[PDB]
Amino acid sequence: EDPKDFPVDLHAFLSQAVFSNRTVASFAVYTTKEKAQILYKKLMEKYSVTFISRHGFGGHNILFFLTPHRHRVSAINNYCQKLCTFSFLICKGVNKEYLFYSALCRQPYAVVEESIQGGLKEHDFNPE
Repeated sequence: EDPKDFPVDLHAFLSQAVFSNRTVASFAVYTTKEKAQILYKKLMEKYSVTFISRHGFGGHNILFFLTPHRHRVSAINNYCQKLCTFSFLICKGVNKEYLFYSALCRQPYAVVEESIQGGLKEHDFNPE
């Protein structure tokens, strides 16, 4: 059985309003390692990301990315789903950027690749 949602330990950081027509600038994707490998570079280029990271979790991968322009979650999901038939893929907006990335850099998650050397810094966002 493929996952039907992100792991529960990330729920608090994610927006559940997948049909929201508000535009946002931070997204997450949960899919296979094969599809995430491909999407890491495709999304980097498509959305001119300011940051993207790919993380492993129990054989699958999670992508996290930030964009210089805002987008609807539905648009990003549509683009990602184009790659899959087939493979599962969950796409949600991220409400708590630094907390989400931080969780993805601690067990049980691991960073596999990221687009800025040294990753995101706490000081790159305002405090909570």
